[PDB]
Amino acid sequence: GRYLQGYLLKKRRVDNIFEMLRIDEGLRLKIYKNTEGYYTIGIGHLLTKSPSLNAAKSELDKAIGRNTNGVITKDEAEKLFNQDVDAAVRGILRNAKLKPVYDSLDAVRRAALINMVFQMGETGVAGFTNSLRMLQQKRWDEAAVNLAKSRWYNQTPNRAKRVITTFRTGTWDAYVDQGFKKRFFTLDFRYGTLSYYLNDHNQTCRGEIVISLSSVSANKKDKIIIIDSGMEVWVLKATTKENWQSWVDALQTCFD
Repeated sequence: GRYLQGYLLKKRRVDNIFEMLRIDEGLRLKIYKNTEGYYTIGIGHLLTKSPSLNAAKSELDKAIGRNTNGVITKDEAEKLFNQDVDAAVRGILRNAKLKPVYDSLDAVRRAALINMVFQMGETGVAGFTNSLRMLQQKRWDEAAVNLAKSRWYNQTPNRAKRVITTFRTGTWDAYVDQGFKKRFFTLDFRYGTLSYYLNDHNQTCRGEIVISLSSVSANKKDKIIIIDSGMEVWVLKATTKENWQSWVDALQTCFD
């Protein structure tokens, strides 16, 4: 018995605007027609409006320094994301209604505002005048109840509640239970390397951490196990207490 193996849920810690919008908006790698039928990609990145897939592929090809072919990488989507964030921030700072509030907010709540911009557009966010005033005055709890008095809150409830919670607390707590995906893990007892795969079968190794060089933190109540390699952090979640204990004991062997 050289390998401890089995399924576990995995996610990346949501503690920055990219991971947040990745959860809330979504990150697509293949060119997809957005809601208005215009070729889009990554995290709400508008390519153009021409019904020519070749045009979009080229505007996308001019976007990234290569011939994507209607498909991009996650690292690429991020690059388009960072550009869109800068455009969003500048738009906000040039909008007389949003600048004041944005100047008064902290980094985390600022990401929450941008999140709203991505979803409903700058002018749409400027329509929450009463909530904006409250956030500017730092009346967190009151801003939260008002932000909820809107179509947004009723149409996209879950996303809305997460953004509002972020405005209320100034923390990333609304996203702790978000971003989990089922993956198959393999721990090699002989050399101490932990690898994961898309599933039971597939051969392609999607990631790997040398346990003996990482920090392993675990929480039984949440059935969470956090593995920090220094340059990468995996947040894993077991399906039961037995399953959870089996992995924690196995990873603990790398330190006795």
